[PDB]
Order: sequence, then C-alpha cells, then structure tokens
Amino acid sequence: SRGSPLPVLSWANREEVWKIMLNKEKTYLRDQHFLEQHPLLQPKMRAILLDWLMEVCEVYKLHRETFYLAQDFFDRYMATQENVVKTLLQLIGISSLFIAAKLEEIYPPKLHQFAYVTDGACSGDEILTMELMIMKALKWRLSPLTIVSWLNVYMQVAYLNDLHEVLLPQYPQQIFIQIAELLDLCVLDVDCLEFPYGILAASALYHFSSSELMQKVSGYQWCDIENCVKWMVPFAMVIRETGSSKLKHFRGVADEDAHNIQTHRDSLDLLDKARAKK
Amino acid sequence: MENFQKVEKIGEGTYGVVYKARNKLTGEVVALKKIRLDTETEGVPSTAIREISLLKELNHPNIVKLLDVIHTENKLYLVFEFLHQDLKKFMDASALTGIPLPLIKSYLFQLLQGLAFCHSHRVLHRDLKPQNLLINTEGAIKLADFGLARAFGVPVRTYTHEVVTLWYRAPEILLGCKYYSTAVDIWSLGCIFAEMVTRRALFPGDSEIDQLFRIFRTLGTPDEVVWPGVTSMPDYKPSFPKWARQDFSKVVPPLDEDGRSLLSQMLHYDPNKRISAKAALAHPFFQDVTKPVPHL
Ligand SMILES: CCS(=O)(=O)c1ccc(Nc2ncc3cc(Cl)c(=O)n(C4CCCC4)c3n2)c(C)c1
Repeated sequence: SRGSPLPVLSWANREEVWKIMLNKEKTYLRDQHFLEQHPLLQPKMRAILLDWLMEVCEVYKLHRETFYLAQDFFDRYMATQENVVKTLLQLIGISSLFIAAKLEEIYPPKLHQFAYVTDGACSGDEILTMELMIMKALKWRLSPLTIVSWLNVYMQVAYLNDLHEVLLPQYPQQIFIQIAELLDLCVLDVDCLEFPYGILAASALYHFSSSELMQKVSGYQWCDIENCVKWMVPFAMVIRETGSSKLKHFRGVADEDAHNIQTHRDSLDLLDKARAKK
Repeated sequence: MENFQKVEKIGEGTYGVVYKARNKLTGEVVALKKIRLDTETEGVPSTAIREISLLKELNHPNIVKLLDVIHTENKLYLVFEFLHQDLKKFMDASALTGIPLPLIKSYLFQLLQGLAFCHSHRVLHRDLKPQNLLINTEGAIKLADFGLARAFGVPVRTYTHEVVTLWYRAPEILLGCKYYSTAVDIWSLGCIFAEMVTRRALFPGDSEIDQLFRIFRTLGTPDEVVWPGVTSMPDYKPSFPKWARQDFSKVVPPLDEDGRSLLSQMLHYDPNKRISAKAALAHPFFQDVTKPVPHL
C-alpha cells in the first residue's frame, strides 16, 4: 500500500486529507490510447499542441498549475470524443487553457488574448462555444490533482522544517524547476498517461534525487514506480545531456515566486531524441 | 428546463438570480441559480466554474447540495436543494427576543462540521456571512454560495487579495498578508457567533479601516508579542489607536466562560495560533449537542 507522507496537520486531519487526495487519483481517469479514437490524429500533434500551450503560458506569465490543468482537460476531453480533425486541435487546446486560467489565476488574460494568440485560427465566440463543449463533456469534473501539484506536495514534504507547516512554501526553487522541466518533457508523450500523475511526479523526483527521498516524500514503494522510472530514463538522459534550464524572472512577479510560472522550451527535438533511444 | 416550474425569485447571491422552483415530475422543491451568459464577455464566469467544480467534489450534510447543472440557450442553471431562509433575515426577525442559545450551539456546531469538511478537502469558502448561511425548518443549517471559494494548494501561493464580506474579513487580509489559508474562514465564523449572541454584527465596519479599528477596539490593538509579524505587514501603520481587550463579557455578555474561550480562540490575531475547525469541534463548548426546530 501507500505510505502516508503528510505531517500532522493543524488545519485538518492528515488521514482524511490524504485519503481524499488518493481518491482524487482514482476517480480522474486518463487513457494513453485515446488517440486511437481519432484515426486522423498522431501523438506528435498532441505534443505540438501542448508545447504551444506552454509557450502561450510563458508569454502571459500563467502558472504551471494552469498549464497542467489545461493538459488534463485536453487529454480527458479528447478521451470522450471520436474522429476530431487536426484543424480543431488548436481550439480545443486554447479553450482548455481558457477554462484552466479562469479556475486558477487571480486575474487571467481576457478572452481576446486567448483568441489573439491563435493568430486568426480561433475567434472569441469559437472559444466560448468550445469551453462549454469541454466542461459538459467532462461533467464539470475540473479539480484534478495535476502532475505539478503532486510535485508541489513532494517538495513541501521534502523540506519540512521544525514548524511542520506544510502550507507555507519551504522548498528551494532550482530543484523544483529542474524536476518540472523533466515532467514538461515527459507530458508531451501521450504514453505518459499510462502512469498515475503522482507516480510520474515521484519518478521525475527520483531521477533527480534518490530512492530514500522518493519514498520519504511520496510513500510509494519502489515496485509502484519501477515501470514509470524505467520508461522515463531516456527523457531524463536527454535533459541531463542538454543541461537544466536556469530560473527565469518575470515582469511583475517577485523573484521568490518566479518558479511557479510556466516556462517554454523548444523541446520537440528533445522529445524526439528521447523517443528515438527506445 | 422544461422539468422546472419557477415559483418566485429568492434573491441574488455572488452571481446571478436564485429562484424557488418545483421539479414538475417529482414535485421536489429546489433553488435554481440562473447565470445569463450572453451578459458575459468571458463566457462561464470563473466564480461559476469554481462553484460547480468544487460542489461536485463536496457532498456533506452541512453543505448545500448541487443536484444538477443545466445548459440552455444563453443560460446556465444550477439546481440546488431548497432551504428556507438565510441567517441574516432569521436573526433580524428574531432581533427583539434574541436567538435562544441552544440554537447557537446547534448552528455554530453544524457550521463547524461543514467547514471542517471543506478544509479537509482543501477548500476555502471565503464568504461565510449569514446571508450565505441557510438553516431550513428541520434546524440543520448549511454552508452555501461557494462562488467565492477556492481550492488551495500544498503549499499555498498568494490568492485574491480582498475576500470575505467586510464585516467578516480577517485582520491578516485587511493588512495585506502575502499568504492566507484556513484561518480566514474560522475568523468569519467568530464574527457570526458573536453576531448570533449580540444579535448585532461584532465588527460592523463602514470601511476597510473602520473594520480594522472595530477589531482593535474589541480585541486590543495587536503587537509583536500577541502576533509576531504584525509590524512588518504591508498595510500596518504605527499610528493605530492602542485599545484594550474589553473583557469577554462586555463585548458579548450572554456568553458563559466557554463561549468566551471558544470565541477568543476563533478571534486570535495570529492565523497560526487561531483555532482549526477540527479543534473548535473538540472544544468543551460542544458537549451538549442540541438540535432545536426554529420558529418560522
Ligand atoms: C432574501 C433572502 S431570504 O431569507 O428570503 C431566503 C434565503 C434563502 C432561501 N433558500 C435558499 N435555498 C437554497 C439556496 C441555494 C443557494 Cl445556492 C442560494 O444561493 N440560496 C440563496 C442564499 C443567497 C441568495 C440565494 C438558497 N436559498 C430562501 C427560500 C429565502
């Protein structure tokens, strides 16, 4: 079974909080084969769309959490549909990001920016149509635990101090962005959806640390993550060869917060290197 | 929406009109939150997306139940369970005799059961005010209007800077704190608790600052010893009026000792010392577990 990594919580009961989180990992399903419902689509098309959403996120200083919400909304929406044509993918992705930004950001960009970045491919009204199509097809289940939120949990446990206050941010920035960069690479490959989000985050963490740390912060046993770890090896290789990106700073964002902002990597070639090795 | 007959408008909450209405098939009585969408430049507003998605996750006897979400041409209806009135109209209808104190055990206990559930699900309500507190005829009382709620992360980051209706807003917010989480909801409940007894708002501020000073007058102006950090908070001014912690029998007489204890632990200045919803449930004060039918 799974260890309970959370400390004693002053604000609620750690056992209840953890069991709720684990049930969130159960009721939100992802399907590594959903593109088989779309015979005109290829996995590279998904990678190109998601990579472009990362670019849009960086231009607008959106949170990592917003990107991963959009990624999850896109993957689960597409699993509810059939026979989507490639000319619709931009609209589905940008509307997923619009929903996610409205959920997650304090002051999100306005509708007109989400249309603007598509460079004429999508109008505002088209985005308003698609957002309703997405939310209804997902039955309004719009509160997943994203990949990056699992990484946030793990980092907080890892650097818990005397205070046992898991809600105030206590982890250093560089480790967070480096693991995140590996996850941003992996998520571009639809095969990642084979692994639960908490195992993807634990496996990326592992490739940047040790089994001791992985088990300490996630409660997984090595056999739980072994296949994911093995799958991730070439992506970790490509990142290590290329070297980790440095912390960027952002206009209007305090430097101590800048690690929370999604960055963009021209890493579709990295993705190809990683998959070529298999 | 052919299966719903609107009875009467019930009021406007955080977004759009609420209606009393009847399920034509079963005769069930429901509240209908309407959202007109062609009024909205951004499509489905973020408050509605948050409320719907949070309430699909939250099923508790002390949280109003979201029954359905219906989309018709330019409109979005949220079908909720029916309750009978908010606590602000109940309070002020019983504002002469006061509200009998066994119901104030009942209502503060149930409200804490709800909030403890929200917080274990990592949801901040951020608008616990009696107009959003529904109490029905069986007596139960339910948290409602999650239009201002937010799921908080582990760890949190900076969220929306001015939240909770002013009479219920916590001091850390008024001073522009970088981080807040569950304490802000507990504060709100204290303001409501004393508002039940005094049958009058504990801090009926007319302004941001007036709300701050109502708090200082009643609890004493805080300092680096009662709340370590106050002096380094953004909206802290040295010029504030040093006031005295008026005994917890003046600011609120009907209370016994435990009522004073609980309430003061809920109005602790330091969010990090302030009591959790779980702990408030374990306070002696909730040893007699009364559940009276109200007058309506
Ligand atoms: C002038 C107010 S009153 O006392 O006449 C009155 C108040 C409440 C209710 N009932 C009720 N039942 C279920 C919901 C579900 C939701 Cl989501 C909701 O928002 N509200 C209301 C709360 C805030 C505005 C709408 C509900 N209200 C009634 C019948 C009268």
